[PDB]
Amino acid sequence: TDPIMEKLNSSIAYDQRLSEVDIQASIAYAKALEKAGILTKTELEKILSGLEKISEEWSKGVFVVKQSDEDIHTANERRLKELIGDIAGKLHTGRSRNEQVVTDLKLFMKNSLSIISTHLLQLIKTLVERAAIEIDVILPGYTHLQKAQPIRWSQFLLSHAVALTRDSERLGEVKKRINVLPLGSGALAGNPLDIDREMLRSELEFASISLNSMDAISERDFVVEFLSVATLLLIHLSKMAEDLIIYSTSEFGFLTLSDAFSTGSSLMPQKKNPDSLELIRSKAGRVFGRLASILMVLKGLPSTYNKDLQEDKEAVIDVVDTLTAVLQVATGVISTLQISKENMEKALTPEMLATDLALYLVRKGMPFRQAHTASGKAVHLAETKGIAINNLTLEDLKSISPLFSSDVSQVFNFVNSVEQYTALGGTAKSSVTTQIEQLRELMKKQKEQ
Amino acid sequence: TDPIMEKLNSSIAYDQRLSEVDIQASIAYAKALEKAGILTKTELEKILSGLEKISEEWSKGVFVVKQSDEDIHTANERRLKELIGDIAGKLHTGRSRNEQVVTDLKLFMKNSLSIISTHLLQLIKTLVERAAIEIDVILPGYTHLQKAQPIRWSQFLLSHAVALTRDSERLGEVKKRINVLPLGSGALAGNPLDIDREMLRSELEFASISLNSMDAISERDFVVEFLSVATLLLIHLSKMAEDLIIYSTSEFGFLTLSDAFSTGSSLMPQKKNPDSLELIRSKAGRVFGRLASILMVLKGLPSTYNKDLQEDKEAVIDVVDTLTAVLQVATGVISTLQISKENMEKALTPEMLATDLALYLVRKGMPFRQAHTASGKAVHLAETKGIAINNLTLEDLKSISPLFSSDVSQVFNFVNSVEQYTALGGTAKSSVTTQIEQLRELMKKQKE
Amino acid sequence: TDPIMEKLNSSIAYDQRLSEVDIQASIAYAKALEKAGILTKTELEKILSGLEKISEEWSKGVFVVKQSDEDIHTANERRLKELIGDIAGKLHTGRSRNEQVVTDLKLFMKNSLSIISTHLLQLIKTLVERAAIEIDVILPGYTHLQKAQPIRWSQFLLSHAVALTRDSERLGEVKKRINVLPLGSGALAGNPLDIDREMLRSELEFASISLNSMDAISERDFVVEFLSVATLLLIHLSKMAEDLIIYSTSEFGFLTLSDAFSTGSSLMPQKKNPDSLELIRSKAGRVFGRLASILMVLKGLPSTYNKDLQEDKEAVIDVVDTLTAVLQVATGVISTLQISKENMEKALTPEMLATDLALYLVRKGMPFRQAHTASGKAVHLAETKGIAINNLTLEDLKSISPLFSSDVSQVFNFVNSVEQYTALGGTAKSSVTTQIEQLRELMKKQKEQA
Amino acid sequence: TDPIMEKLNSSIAYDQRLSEVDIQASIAYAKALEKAGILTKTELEKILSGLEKISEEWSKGVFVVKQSDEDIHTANERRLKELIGDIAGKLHTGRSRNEQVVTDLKLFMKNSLSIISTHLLQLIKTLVERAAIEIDVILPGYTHLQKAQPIRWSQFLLSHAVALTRDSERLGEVKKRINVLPLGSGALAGNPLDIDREMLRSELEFASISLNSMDAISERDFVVEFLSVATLLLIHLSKMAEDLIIYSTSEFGFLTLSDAFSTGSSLMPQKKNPDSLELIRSKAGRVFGRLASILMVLKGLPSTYNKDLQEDKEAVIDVVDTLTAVLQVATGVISTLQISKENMEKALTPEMLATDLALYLVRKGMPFRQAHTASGKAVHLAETKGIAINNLTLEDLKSISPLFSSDVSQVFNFVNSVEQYTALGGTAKSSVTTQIEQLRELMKKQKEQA
Repeated sequence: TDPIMEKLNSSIAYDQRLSEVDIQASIAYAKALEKAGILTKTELEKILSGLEKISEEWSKGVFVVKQSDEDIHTANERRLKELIGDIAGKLHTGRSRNEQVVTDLKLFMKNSLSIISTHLLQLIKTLVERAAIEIDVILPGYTHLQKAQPIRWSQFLLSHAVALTRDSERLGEVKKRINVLPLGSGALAGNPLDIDREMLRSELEFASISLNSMDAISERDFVVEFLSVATLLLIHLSKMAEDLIIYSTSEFGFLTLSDAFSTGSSLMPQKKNPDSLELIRSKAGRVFGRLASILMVLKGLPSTYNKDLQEDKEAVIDVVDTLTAVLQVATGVISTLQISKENMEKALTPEMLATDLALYLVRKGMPFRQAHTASGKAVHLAETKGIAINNLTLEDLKSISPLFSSDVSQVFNFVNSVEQYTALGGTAKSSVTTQIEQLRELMKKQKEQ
Repeated sequence: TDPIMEKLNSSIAYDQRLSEVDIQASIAYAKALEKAGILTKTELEKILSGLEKISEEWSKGVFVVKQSDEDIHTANERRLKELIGDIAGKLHTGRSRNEQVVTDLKLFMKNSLSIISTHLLQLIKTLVERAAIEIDVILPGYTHLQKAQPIRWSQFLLSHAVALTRDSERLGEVKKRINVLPLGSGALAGNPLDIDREMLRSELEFASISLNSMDAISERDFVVEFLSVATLLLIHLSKMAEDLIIYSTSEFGFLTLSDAFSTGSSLMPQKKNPDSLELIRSKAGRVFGRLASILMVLKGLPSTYNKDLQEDKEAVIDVVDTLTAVLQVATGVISTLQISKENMEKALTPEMLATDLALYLVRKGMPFRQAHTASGKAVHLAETKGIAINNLTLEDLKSISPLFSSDVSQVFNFVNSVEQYTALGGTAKSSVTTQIEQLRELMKKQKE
Repeated sequence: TDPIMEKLNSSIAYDQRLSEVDIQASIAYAKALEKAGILTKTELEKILSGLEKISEEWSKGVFVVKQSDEDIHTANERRLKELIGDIAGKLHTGRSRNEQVVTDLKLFMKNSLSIISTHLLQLIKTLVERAAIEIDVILPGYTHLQKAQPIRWSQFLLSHAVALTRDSERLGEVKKRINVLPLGSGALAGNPLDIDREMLRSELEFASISLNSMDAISERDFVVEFLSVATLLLIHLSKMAEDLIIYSTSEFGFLTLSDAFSTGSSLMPQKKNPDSLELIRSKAGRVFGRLASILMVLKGLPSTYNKDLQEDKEAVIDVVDTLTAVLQVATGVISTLQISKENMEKALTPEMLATDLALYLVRKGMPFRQAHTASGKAVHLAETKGIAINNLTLEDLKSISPLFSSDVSQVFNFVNSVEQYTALGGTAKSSVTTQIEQLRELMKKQKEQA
Repeated sequence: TDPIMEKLNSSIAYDQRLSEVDIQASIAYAKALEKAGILTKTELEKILSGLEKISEEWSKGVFVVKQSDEDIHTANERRLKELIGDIAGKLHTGRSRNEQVVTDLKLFMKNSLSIISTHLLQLIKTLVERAAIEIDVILPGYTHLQKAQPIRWSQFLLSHAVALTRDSERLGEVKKRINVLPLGSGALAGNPLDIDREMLRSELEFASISLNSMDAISERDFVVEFLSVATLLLIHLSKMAEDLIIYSTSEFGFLTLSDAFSTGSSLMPQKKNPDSLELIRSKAGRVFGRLASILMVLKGLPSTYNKDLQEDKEAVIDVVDTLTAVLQVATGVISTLQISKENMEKALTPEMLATDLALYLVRKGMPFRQAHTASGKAVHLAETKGIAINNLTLEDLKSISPLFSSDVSQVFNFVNSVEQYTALGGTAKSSVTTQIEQLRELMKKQKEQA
């Protein structure tokens, strides 16, 4: 075998991450082998101690990888032999590297998803709490990055929490299909020794066992969807990244990141660069990249097993480490950023109540198109008089429409503006509180696993 | 008001597919506007009566679009106004285009999804049913596209059916997040007229209402999911298309497609090209593209609404039609293709039973490594004698290991070979049957 | 054939766009069939008269399509027969639809790329000229979207002209490989009747001819790189859009779009939505998708021809009309946007000059590290006295380092600040003026590359 | 300061690959720094002495790292400070880490592209040379993965060589845009000390210098272009891998890969698994992933520098190494693979010559349709008499058309079949020879300018 080939085929570098799960998978298989009558009670005991010792070497970071080790599987097989003798060879009876690969990677994914869940929920929890505490703060709502209408700083935070919560539900859905045992599938036709797959299921703690050996070996649906969900979740973070970065400029001045999540120079001690947020926005590309790569690897592949499939491991490991890092950095930013209630308050302008003034007429029976026009004049009449809209005269307004009354003054209040949105999901205070309740009930259920 | 700029906004060319759903949403909103007092019982009467005729117009293909109509929403907005007068204007009270866009698309998707589902369950049923009938057939199981071990053709068909079964599951899931009402979100802060969203929910038949107005106007998670599940579905089909394409070459000769799904020529009557399978294989790329575009569109956009979001429509609509066509074509190919039991069988060689020769010794007590060596020495010994290992003499095998008894003959039998895989999920007959039962029960939980 | 399968093959809707180039290809081939002996001069004349007739029917827009037409190559094949009958059949002698497809597509791309370049050079021109006019405007330069060292507005404008100019170079390069004649490759083994390929080349005006029939028929490199370069170009525009969109926010107040390329309402008539720029940003995704699809279509496909290759047509045309419209709208926006020198100036602040203050000590000999510390103490003490750095005293300054002189008073001036960058590529006026000459030249050469 | 945050910056793990080039970028800025006046001739010698030492510690594996060094630059600076003292600091005068990263990346790409280019040409030479030697082998060419008509093995090999040739040309175009110096751009406004950029260019050996500092700092075109080109190249390989994998099946039995590039078991000695081709085909996705990723990263970014740009380094290094191995593995696969002339020949059938039998009539003046129809009858007749068309009798064929003459017996010969395609690009032997010479010529050109 050519050197440049075996190097390109090598995977020991990164798949060492599967060392622990590889062992657990062999332990279970050994146990079931004993039940099948392939191993004796004695041999099994020799294989477990051996395997467990190998487990310790890795955990202690003392395992010795050698030149020959093509992958983590061979590595672990070599060690067991060195440690217990040719007896270790009986372990591979009926087994196939083909099924180890998917078994280990799924085991690794289950464990990984457990951690990603934790951090993902902590991020959501962090956004919801902040929304609860700052429920009074109001600032501009944007469209086309232009000021549209007032909204509660909380409605903004909750819109992100809501999106991230759908991400938590999707992750949960992926987890169920990853939680299905492929071991006992052989090279492609099944285990040839009537292995007790049910027993294998509960040793590894999988929810159920794979239905078809050919599919179980050649499918990488779990990788694709984990990657797809990972990507959409990063898309949500990239969106939030964009928001905070813009809000964190000096032009906007709505908030300032904490020292731990920013960079700056002594020459401009007040300037803070949102490195953390930019780092996170970029990971969306990194993750999408991995998703696209695997979608391309699977397309057109004949059945059953093909070497092309080996590309999954690295992609899955990178994305796992990417999410873990990114979620935690996100939690921190949101937790420690400093808002300027004063600046957000100043961003609220009279111009932004032209919409509200139109609605005021609508409530008094005036038709949509006419009220709109009416407010249109008030806004124009204000330009002429060279004054802000809230300082026009009741006498001025009345020249526009008889329907304006002393009670029109309330329109020019921002709290009144937001409180207009009581309908479920709106930005009114009750609606913000309703959302914080809904999201907490949601997280209690999603975590009840 | 710039000529080319206008060209880019025009969507009316493709979004007329939302004509009926747009009308239904306006109908639901009007009703709620009456309940809020924005419209009088009378006004409502006249608004629906109009909306209804706009619907009937579209359904009957009679609706007539004008050069000024820049998109389906504007078209119905203009048609209603010229059918009932200035009164039409009150219909837009407190309502935002930002919310019509998502409401209509979610309705369109919900509907298309039922249709997709029916076509998908049909494909699955065709594979399962065929696996049931051709269960006795046996052919090579491949790895690296080299003959690995003997498998049942049914196991091959069910592996694909199982994969599509997961596709059906994901679809249902996407469906639940799509079946949520976004109406009453305003342009971003919500409905300013305390609209009854529960009423709108019931009228339109959604399962629940969107939780946050900002999130509801700006997210296209529902699109990305649909495109992702769709791409994976197509990936599965691109895999099946490849197997059948290779299996239908004259070299392999396992099957032949019907004339309905193949092309040929008069100079070579027996030659059949599987372009139905080729079209299908290529659509995996098409669908993948739409997925990549929307992702790219969403990345980095700030809250809340941004013109960029308008790209979703065309992508969703294409993928929906592509899926509907591809599935039906898939089903036909599967049920009318003709397999050659003879050729699939002549393809099984004794060289594939060397693995079985070793298991034989393993079942007789020998540990794996030595069994593999023994089987290997027998394989080698045969090359030496220039014959097939199934033609070795018992004396020849005992020459390699006393463990070999006269019964070893039972090894060189392809039925006995596949019948070793009884463990759940294997290719053994009992196990294939079990898969068929399990799949029938899933198809049933799927319909529900 | 199955009904749904027929819908899957129907490409007539979008491929009519190749009607003209298809007819040009037939004419070429036809004439080459005469020279080959397969046709008589008489026959050629009767076929050309028919083809020419069809051409007009498309150009006049009066061609009637039948529900029988699955694709453009069929519509013409039939229509020619309706016109001249049986003699039309000889035109397809030795020809393969597999070669009609790429030939027609390469012709359409050539014609198209010629249109696209026109618009691209025009966009680049716009930026460059406007750059010269507004060469005096100065505003903040950003990194991390936070203010760094001030720069000239023109420098900004030119950064986009330069990137766009590389896009133009890449298109020129794609144009070359596209401009290779595939006609005469047959189904996959080449033309069997020894047709004069070079003659077809001349007639069709291709630079050269394809080297391998199998490669010619099965490759789609020309589609891939075309979508590739377009995608990069859109990336550049998506970046420029992000810039202008943000610069157009009332929060920044640096510029405003004309009404022709914006949106707004009567309630807030003083506000403008950057619709144009947002559409364009979104189109980067659209184009990228088309790129992704063809890449997936082609991966792992076997030699030589497969129906899969049919997915190229639509993608190409879509990307062509997107580029064509996006560039035009992009030129309009840049052309009509109104800036605010008043605000771009204000955004310029004293804190942005601490760097210059430190450089100042470098010019006077002090090493970088020590000078960095020096400037540090300076902006720090300016804080203590609660005053802007520019107002410290020569003594306050002298207390930090004896090296401070009274000339440091020039340090607190923006124009001087930008004028520090005289090295090629920098924002200094002469460096900017130089770039404007270079761009004009590059555009000259590219313009004269067609 | 946050720990997780710091693991996301630690690029040392992979950017060490810029160690040597980073040092060269500095050795060049120092020398330029001296000319500017910032350094003394004695200082320069001192600084260069350090760098020139640091360069060795890496090129010998001794450069000890530190869990304080986030990136390769910080690592290289640290070791310079330790080697020469506070004088090192001056090396950073006016220099911005923003320009160091682009400078280092392009230099690393210029070097890598040159190595890659060598392997690419080796692959191409391996296919063109083998095509010459095995130019007589004839096998069926496929469309829709079905048999269409005889072709020369060499016509197949050359088609892949031709596609790879265009990759070679694209890579060459990309190298010219990467060979442009961005050093001297500062943080975004340019170098503030009038550094001599021409001196830098010459020292580092670039062809020209960047035109605009803002662009030079923020553009990642060179990463995108390289990724695009590398993806098309891999697609080409994914297609070659598919053909060879399929041709290596026992079903086709056309060729066999060597053990060095295959896998198998003692249980089935003859079975050989094309792992080499499979690994290669899969990389098409991996490399494409990198391209998708960077395109998303740049899309929508505002000017100028943004931390996001930091995702370029790893993608580039990964594709460089992926391209390097894949190309060598391919060359080894083609060169050491064994073909089966016998089986390639047994695959050629008479049914495949009906087409030729039709062209036989055409060349004698019969119109296509009539000739095609006529060939159809010969085929049906053969079914009738239950024999192959080469067995039909002259009297038999006459009964179909009086145009058939005894010389028609020469239609039924496979060498004769391929020989019909003499038109430039076709599968005839003279064409295959012209192609080989044309390719040998191209490689020459593309090799000289590399």
